[PDB]
Amino acid sequence: AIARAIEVAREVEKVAQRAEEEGNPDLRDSAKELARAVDEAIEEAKKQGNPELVEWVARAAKVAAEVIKVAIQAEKEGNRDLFRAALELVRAVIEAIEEAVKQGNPELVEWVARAAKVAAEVIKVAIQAEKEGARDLFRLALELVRAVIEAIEFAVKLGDPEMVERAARIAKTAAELIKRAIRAKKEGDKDQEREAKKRVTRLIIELTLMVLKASLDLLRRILEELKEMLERLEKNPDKDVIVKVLKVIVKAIEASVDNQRVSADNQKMLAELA
Amino acid sequence: AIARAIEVAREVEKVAQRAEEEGNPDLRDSAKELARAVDEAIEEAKKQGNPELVEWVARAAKVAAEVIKVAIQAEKEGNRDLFRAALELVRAVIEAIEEAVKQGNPELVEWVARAAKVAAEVIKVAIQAEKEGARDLFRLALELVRAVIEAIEFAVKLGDPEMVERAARIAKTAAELIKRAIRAKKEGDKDQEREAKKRVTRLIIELTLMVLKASLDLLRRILEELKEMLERLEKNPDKDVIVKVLKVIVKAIEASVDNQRVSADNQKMLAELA
Amino acid sequence: AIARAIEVAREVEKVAQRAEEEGNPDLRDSAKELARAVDEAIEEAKKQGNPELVEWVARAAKVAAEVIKVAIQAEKEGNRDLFRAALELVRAVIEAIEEAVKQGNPELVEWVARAAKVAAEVIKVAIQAEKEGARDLFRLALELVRAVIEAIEFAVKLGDPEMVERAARIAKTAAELIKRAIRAKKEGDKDQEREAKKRVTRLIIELTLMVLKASLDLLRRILEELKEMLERLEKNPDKDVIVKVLKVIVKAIEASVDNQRVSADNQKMLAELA
Repeated sequence: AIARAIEVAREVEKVAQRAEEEGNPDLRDSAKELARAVDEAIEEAKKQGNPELVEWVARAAKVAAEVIKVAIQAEKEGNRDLFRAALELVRAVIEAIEEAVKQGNPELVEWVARAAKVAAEVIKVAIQAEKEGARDLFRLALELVRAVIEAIEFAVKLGDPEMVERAARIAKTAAELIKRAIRAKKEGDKDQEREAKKRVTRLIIELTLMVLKASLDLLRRILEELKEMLERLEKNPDKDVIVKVLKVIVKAIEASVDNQRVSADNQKMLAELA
Repeated sequence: AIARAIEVAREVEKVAQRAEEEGNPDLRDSAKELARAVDEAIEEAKKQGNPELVEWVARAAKVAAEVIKVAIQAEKEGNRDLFRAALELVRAVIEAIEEAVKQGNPELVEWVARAAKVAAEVIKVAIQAEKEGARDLFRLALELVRAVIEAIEFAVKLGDPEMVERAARIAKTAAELIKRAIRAKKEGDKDQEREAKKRVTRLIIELTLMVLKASLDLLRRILEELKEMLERLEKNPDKDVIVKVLKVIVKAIEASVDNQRVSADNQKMLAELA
Repeated sequence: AIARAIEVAREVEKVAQRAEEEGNPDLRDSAKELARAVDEAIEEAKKQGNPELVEWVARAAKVAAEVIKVAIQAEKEGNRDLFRAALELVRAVIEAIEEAVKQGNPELVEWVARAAKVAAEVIKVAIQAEKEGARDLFRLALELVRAVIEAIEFAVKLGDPEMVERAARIAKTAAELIKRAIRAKKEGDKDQEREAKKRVTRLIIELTLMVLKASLDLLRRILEELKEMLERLEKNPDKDVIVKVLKVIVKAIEASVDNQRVSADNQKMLAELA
């Protein structure tokens, strides 16, 4: 199809950007996984049948190619922390697209592509905080991109596209508030700049709260899976059944550690807010 | 006794309110469980012997009957979220009374009846926020009733009547501050209204903090029960002993998930406060 | 050596202070464990060989002797809560020194001695809040010492001396801000006093956040130890292997309960801040 042709062209551009950074192998490592994931995504999409799913994978991969170009720029100039944030966004989009396509959602991959483009804009706003001296605003943008990454990863687990949409609209609203805070910082008026930056911190907290409740909903589902295996264990206390229960117990620990990790970062945002 | 007679009369009023809402079966489902629980409570009380316990179950059941009348009103008018909050309070009082009577506490059921009447007043204040346009104040009242429900449920687990008393005095003090915030909103003076609403949010946080520490005290007791079964396991690594340990491990997970659930809701109150 | 001689003299002073409080047995219980721990520490240090480790154990034990003298003073005068805070600091320094010496760190014991002396200064500032009427400032100092105790205990687990140094510099900066808040409270100017006390609360939160992330790093290491034993269990689902996995699962629960305990106390600091 015509949409499949612009994907091959997008794939060709990705191959060029993958071969462009022959000097840095670490980014080229994740740059090749994006070529592998998209190839798997397109072949998995044509197996599924939905052509709408084939189009939204392209737009997200088109955004991921530009984020890779930011990862190349992040080495020579900008913070090295920005490079890791660019790579974290790349691997997050790769894993989010794969699982969302394996789930067979034509709408979840859409908002994943929508949120990835919005998160790409926030990274661009972070660069204005580097040229125009604003390391504090540079953190807010990196903290916001971090909150979007956690929102996308957990919403793909839930398979809820509405959560990705609501996380993208709050992120896009916060990005324009950082742009207004940058235009403020340029034009003085720090009574407006400080109120805009606290509005952004409020929106970063509003995102991490939705991520915390989503991780809590996953912790409930694992709890029910653990309850049904206990009621199974009371019937047949076998040797292999206990091994499976131990595996599910550790799976619940992984989700609780991530839930305590989000609340640990969300609690620092409140200390910055107040 | 004379006190037992006003309980039968209170039981007759409950039967009438249970039969009044013949149209809605879902509320009638929980309305009949209250008739079953009180009957069990009165028969359990006369088996225990203490007549003071028989009186405080009546006053709480008299309050629960009026909350049911609010649940009937909450369908045709008011928020549907208010109906679920009314039902949540009913099932919470039912389970709190049962466990507190099975524990044999003549003082815990008292403050449970005291806190249930105070929580009923807060629901009444929420209705003033519906007529007098105040959806923000409507949340604060529903958030406050939610904090009282968690405070009563965990304090009945601890069997601590002093915690219920202190949660009821903070809730009654906060309710009068919402009334003052409503009388403020009526008479302008939003410098006083905004300070009264933030005083309420501070008290809602002060309650959820006491609920979080109480759930943490329960998490310690389960930890000691898990330690004593490990030291038992080192003596006899049997097949059935491991099954009991797995059950206690999941019981600790249920308490930790609830503790992370309270802190997740308590953290949103801080975002609203600051 | 000459340094070993001032340790024997310091040990003699500790024996005198241990025998001075013959009336109170509970403090004498922990006072004798300090004599046992230092004796073990000096003998363990001469076995290790490093003479620098022998010197820093003395300075921390010299500070711990003065904290014991505060524990004696805390009975007849001052809050009884201050006595428990003094004992908590003593047992924390005892266990921190022991583990840090068994780990063989000549630099971790240094900053443990540095942080113990800084924490001793904060306790002295708490006494000024008792004479000069300031129970609110008395809590801030006791809350700050509590945050230092948690910071030292978890950093000794990590074996990270840089964390102890950064926790000591924030604690010393906060202590001078409480001194400035006390000199403010004396000389009126509550616009400066209230801003200094909120600066201290911000620094107390900044410490507990570093303690929360450190406890989260320990929770990751236990997670990897639990993953490697699962992959071991898939190879050999034995009887004794499951027992060891159950022990590691409970070890992870102990770390998660402590992590939820720190966040529970850190969340009350935000309610006091905002």
